[PDB]
Amino acid sequence: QFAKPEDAVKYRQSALTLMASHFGRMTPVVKGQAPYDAAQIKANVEVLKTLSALPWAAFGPGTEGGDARPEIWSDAASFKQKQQAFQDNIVKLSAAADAGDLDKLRAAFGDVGASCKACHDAYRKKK
Amino acid sequence: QFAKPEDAVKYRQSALTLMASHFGRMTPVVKGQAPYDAAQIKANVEVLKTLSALPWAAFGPGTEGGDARPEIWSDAASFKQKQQAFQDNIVKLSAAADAGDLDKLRAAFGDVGASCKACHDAYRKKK
Ligand code: HEC
Ligand code: HEC
Repeated sequence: QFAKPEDAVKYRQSALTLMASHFGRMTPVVKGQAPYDAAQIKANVEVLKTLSALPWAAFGPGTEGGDARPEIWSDAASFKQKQQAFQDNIVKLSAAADAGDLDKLRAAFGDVGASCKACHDAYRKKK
Repeated sequence: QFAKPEDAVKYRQSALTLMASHFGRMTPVVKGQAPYDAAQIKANVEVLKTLSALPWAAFGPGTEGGDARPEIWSDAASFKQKQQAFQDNIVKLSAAADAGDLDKLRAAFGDVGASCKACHDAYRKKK
């Protein structure tokens, strides 16, 4: 869906920015600094589920650019494993949110965040 | 969910960029220049449905910035009507996509695009 590589870059950056807002806005809830409304979090995690599937199709071959390491492209199976571990962690977060369980939510949230960081450290250029 | 107004601006710009990609990527299909796969379009419109609900909460009071006209804020009921007409046009597009009907899809797509343009012309600063 991208006319030029720059368009894929802009899409994935926007997707990741959203995904990041929908993940990070739950930090006060997971920490107890904001109240836990199970329905609110269920709905937000559904949004996050949708968003978390979107970035990956915008790293199609030859779309080097942005802060993406070339290592994404030449190690496709392995990048795919990082992506797929992250979404299976998102599945677990959805299960916790759907269950309405703050303890399970906190644990699952931590696992997701670790998976964000794992891909970051391997595949996101240093600033 | 935004620490500063700039964060709301960046969120809504990213949301709108996505929404725009998920809408615009269907143009070749609606024009017949690309094949029509009813399941593909159903799935894409579902993504668009999710995305099309997201920008509006990131124009919360005092979040003037970006290309948003101040007119969004002082005319809240009316901006809300433009937003709500646009999503009711998205509901119609979902119905067309779920029906698997290229004629209904084309008509509904045109209506959505008109609603994008209506809000654009009223509420998006001139470049
Ligand atoms: C888990 C919920 C997260 C969160 C919070 C973020 N990511 Fe990543 N990310 C990855 C790569 C390769 C990039 C660079 C993309 C490019 O510039 O071409 C990024 C970038 C980001 C950003 C910045 C986006 C921007 O506006 O420029 C942010 C805020 C971000 N990420 C947050 C790679 C991955 C992954 C590889 C499989 C995974 C998993 C994640 N990111 C997960 C997350
Ligand atoms: C219907 C599917 C669309 C499409 C394709 C786009 N919009 Fe809009 N839009 C609105 C406002 C106020 C802005 C400015 C936001 C800001 O800068 O603070 C925008 C911006 C955009 C963009 C640019 C985003 C960016 O990356 O900077 C794009 C690509 C875009 N729009 C496409 C306002 C509205 C509406 C008011 C109710 C509606 C409806 C739409 N936009 C619909 C669409």
